[PDB]
Amino acid sequence: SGFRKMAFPSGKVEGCMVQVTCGTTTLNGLWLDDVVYCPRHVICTSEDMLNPNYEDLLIRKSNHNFLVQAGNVQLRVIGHSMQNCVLKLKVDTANPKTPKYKFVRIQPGQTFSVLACYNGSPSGVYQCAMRPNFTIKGSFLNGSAGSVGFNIDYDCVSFCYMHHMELPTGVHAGTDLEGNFYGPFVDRQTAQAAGTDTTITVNVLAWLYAAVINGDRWFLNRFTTTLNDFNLVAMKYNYEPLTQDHVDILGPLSAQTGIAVLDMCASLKELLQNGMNGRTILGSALLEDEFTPFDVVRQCSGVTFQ
Amino acid sequence: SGFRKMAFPSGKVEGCMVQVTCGTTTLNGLWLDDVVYCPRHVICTSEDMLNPNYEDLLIRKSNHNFLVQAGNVQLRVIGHSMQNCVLKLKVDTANPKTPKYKFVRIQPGQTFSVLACYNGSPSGVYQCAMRPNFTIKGSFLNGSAGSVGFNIDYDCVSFCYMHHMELPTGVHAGTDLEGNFYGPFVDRQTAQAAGTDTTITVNVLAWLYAAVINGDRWFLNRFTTTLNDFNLVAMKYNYEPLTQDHVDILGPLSAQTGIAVLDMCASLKELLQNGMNGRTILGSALLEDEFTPFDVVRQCSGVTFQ
Amino acid sequence: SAVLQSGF
Amino acid sequence: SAVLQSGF
Repeated sequence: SGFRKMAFPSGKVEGCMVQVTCGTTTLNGLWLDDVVYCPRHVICTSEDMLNPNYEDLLIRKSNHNFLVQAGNVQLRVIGHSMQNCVLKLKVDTANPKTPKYKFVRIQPGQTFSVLACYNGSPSGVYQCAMRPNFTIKGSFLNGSAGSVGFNIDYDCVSFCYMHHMELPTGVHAGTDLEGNFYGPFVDRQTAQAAGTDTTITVNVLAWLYAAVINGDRWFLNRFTTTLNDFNLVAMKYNYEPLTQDHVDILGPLSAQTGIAVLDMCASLKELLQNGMNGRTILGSALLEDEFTPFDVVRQCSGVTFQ
Repeated sequence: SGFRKMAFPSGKVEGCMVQVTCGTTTLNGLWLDDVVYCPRHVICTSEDMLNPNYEDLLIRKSNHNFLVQAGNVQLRVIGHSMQNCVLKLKVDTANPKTPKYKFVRIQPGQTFSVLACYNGSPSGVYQCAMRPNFTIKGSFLNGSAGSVGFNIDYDCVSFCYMHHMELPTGVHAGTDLEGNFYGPFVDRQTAQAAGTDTTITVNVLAWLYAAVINGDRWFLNRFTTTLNDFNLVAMKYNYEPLTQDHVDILGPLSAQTGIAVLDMCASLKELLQNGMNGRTILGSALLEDEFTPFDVVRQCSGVTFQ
Repeated sequence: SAVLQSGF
Repeated sequence: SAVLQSGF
């Protein structure tokens, strides 16, 4: 019993983190085989960051302008190129601790773990979700650019995020490992605004199923509802509308608990119209939307990784 | 900016976890140098667990009755002995991944990370606090006994907790790494009462300071109070009483934010009596008490580890 | 009762 | 504005 915001074990990722310095600007890099990946704004000074010309800035750089450190061992850069918003530094040493890995571009609503790093060293690990407006609610300071987000799938580490920047509302933006930003953001210090942060309804439902599994059942009622009537209510509270695909996805959790998906929707519909009456659910006083249905199964059935 | 329930990177601990099997009973062990530590109830069958006499159970146990697996590697047990509530398995191979480590006994209010494992394989990492009644509010299933809690300081992993059992109220209890229980619990399947859980007041105050650092200031009022007047209100809401030593620990956070501790106590007293009126603090609708003053400084200043 | 969380 | 979170 119990339910915590759980992160993946970070050991396979800690061994890939390096420090990348260009001039006076430092950030983190991801060392896979003989290539180091890092955000391209490492080549900016303070003066370049309002309107950087990355093509022109990169043509003035040579391999020796990049200082790459793995602990105390220095890695010499033997090649460099730009792929979208990511630099790829060819180094002379292949990382012996390179795990089996994949580069994946995730969708909003999916969760992953972030290994926050500074100066190539790990600071901490935590779990987050890609918000529907393509930001994440992270914990990042100056120096943390290049920290990565990941999922572990059996033996293969799936890299899905590399941190770049913070938006004026305290939320964060980054790219996939091919350099393409999540959302309409660009890597320059201009005024950029995030869209509406809607609540991920399918995740709230899965979290409510986690609550039942853990003995928290006070919110269950004998009512039922239709998808149409629930969605009319949910659009009023800035929840994402539910589709038949979401119903199918909650199938196994509904079957394990004996609560039909539309009965659980009726329960959620009542919690929106009446609030939580000062009560808590799984130790929370807010409806939690950063657990996917797979996250719940994985925690409540003890799924382990190699 | 941002504030997350952040765990320590787990890489150094993952390489110490092994599977321990005795008969049909399997759990996790901690392999450091040539010794494996595991909860002693691995020697029980399902029938022995209500009234186990561990001295009697050891009579028909030999070295070759313990099967110890470090993934694909098999470890031969060449000795065993019971030390308080843990077994120490002497194996023929010293762990080459042994980190620099210490055994520490933590006190109520301090926090640590837990690496939850099943069959000696990592499942996830999360951060928790030792409750004032010596339980932890974790996430554990059958088969997770032997998972360990730890802190990292500089280059040294500090082991403080080994998981044993779950209490009927859904909370968890374990030992330090010398085998001595946290709290008045014993390792048998009997009804056991824990003390009343109280809210860790100094931690709530540190988390309020973290809120101000990240720009949440709506709860700062014009009032101040005294230690006695605050503690009068605090004791009614099941808060630990604040002492002068707690005020001293919060000094640097108070100096950094420019908010005197007793002024922050006045803001907390109002949140207790009046609630949060639909607002949130650091994304939470409840007052969080699982961040120590040192945890806040660490996350908000980017402390890294080897 | 308390439950010892070994596996079988 | 957005802030690129490299360090100095």
